[PDB]
Amino acid sequence: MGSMERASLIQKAKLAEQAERYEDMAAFMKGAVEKGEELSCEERNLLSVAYKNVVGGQRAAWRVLSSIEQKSNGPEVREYREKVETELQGVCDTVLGLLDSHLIKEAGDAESRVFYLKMKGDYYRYLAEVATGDDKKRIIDSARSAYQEAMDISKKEMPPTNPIRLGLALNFSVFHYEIANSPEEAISLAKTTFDEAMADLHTLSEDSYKDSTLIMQLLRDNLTLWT
Amino acid sequence: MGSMERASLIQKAKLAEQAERYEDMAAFMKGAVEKGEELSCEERNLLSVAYKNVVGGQRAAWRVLSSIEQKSNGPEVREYREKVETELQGVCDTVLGLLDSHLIKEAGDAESRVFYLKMKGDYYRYLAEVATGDDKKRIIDSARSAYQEAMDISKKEMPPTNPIRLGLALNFSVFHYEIANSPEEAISLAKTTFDEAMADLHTLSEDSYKDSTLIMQLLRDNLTLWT
Amino acid sequence: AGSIPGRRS
Amino acid sequence: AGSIPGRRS
Ligand SMILES: *Cc1ccc(C(=O)N2CCN(C(=O)N(C)C)CC2)cc1
Ligand SMILES: *Cc1ccc(C(=O)N2CCN(C(=O)N(C)C)CC2)cc1
Ligand SMILES: [Cl-]
Ligand SMILES: [Cl-]
Ligand SMILES: [Cl-]
Ligand SMILES: [Cl-]
Ligand SMILES: [Mg+2]
Ligand SMILES: [Mg+2]
Repeated sequence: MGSMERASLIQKAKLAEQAERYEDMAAFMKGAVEKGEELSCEERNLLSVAYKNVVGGQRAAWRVLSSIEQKSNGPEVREYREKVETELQGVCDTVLGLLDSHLIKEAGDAESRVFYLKMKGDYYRYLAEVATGDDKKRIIDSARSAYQEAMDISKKEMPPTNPIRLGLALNFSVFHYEIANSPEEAISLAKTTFDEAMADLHTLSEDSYKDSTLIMQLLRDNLTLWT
Repeated sequence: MGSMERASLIQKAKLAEQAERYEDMAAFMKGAVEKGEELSCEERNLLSVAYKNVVGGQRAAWRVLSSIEQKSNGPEVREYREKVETELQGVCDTVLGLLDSHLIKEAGDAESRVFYLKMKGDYYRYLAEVATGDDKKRIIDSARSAYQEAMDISKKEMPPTNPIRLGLALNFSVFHYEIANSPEEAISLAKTTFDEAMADLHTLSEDSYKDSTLIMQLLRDNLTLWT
Repeated sequence: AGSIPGRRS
Repeated sequence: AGSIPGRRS
């Protein structure tokens, strides 16, 4: 996207979101990142929404095919699951490459740095979902390490009701439950996150209260499923 | 897809449908067609479902962007609508190329020939939806001519309740209403199609009755919207 | 106006 | 288990 203006790439990313053209959206935001400037709060959201939708469709397809493959256990189901899996890993590697070159190293504010490290944890988590044994462990630790650094910063620098802090804790708890085989850690983190946000709600405006309580309900939904 | 077996392409098209990976599905069915053998009834359905989903997403995105462009009347909205529009026209041209090389000329049975000519009408209709003036008229006549030959065959060779005959009439009526500015022709065709199917339902098994009455309800829905 | 949905088969 | 839906913004 080297010949397109940064502002035009951002404008077209917003258009693609409205048209539910998420592959286009991700390509526009990739081009915007590669212009080399830091991203605004809104721009970080556009980057995240685009790739979350792209990889979300790939993950859903991978699970359908993996289930068919398991039930069957010719080469076609395995071959096609491998194709989808390779395309998913390519998208994850692309996002991780953007974070590493050079979004994270240039992110100095708590809001931007925690946001990018949460992303890094998420896309290693998606790699971990399809990994089998070999570097499954190293991928899992890469996800853990990214989430952990984001957690440490968010606890130092953000209020307990901050939506990025809350969503980070939500996803790290899903990591514990689904990836790390640590359901007790998952439940403990979700509970402590919810209770500390509850106690800080009195400080919020009506609009911030709605933002925070929305994500708190997601934590509650998981606790209800897990206990 | 030249190095993959025909049967493997068909198997993977079915897998892609289950995974809602319709771009993959269309590419697998394109490869199957290009093996050069005629398509079975089920295989024709797979071809049609795949490309209908692909172009359906493109049409939905084009309408979103065209509406934004109209409300605005920089270059970005027009440029991106033009991009989507070009990608849509490419998919339509691909399907039309498959029909012309060489599905239609080798289709001798009424069921296969009407099916392919209905497809040819549909994808010229999709081209007509985005065409502006220049060859809009020639594209419209190409759609009309394909639908008309399919209609002539279906009336001679198929019972009035045949689902392909019914769906052809439904889409040709949509052509009349939406493309050809002939709402009275659209209403007349839908009415006559519905009434002649109603009178032939007594001949059908319970399963065929469900197939036919489903499409008859679609004709009724349009008549309700149009009158 | 609805054409054949034809998105499932 | 639901992660952040994060599909809309
Ligand atoms: C990582 C991350 C944390 C928080 C948020 C966020 O503010 N929202 C995501 C969810 N959401 C929503 O409207 N529903 C689930 C209905 C918007 C608020 C994003 C990303
Ligand atoms: C061109 C064409 C005509 C008829 C058919 C057909 O048999 N069906 C399409 C619609 N359908 C359905 O289940 N719903 C609308 C719920 C399946 C039957 C296909 C294509
Ligand atoms: Cl494959
Ligand atoms: Cl900085
Ligand atoms: Cl563009
Ligand atoms: Cl033949
Ligand atoms: Mg510039
Ligand atoms: Mg062979």
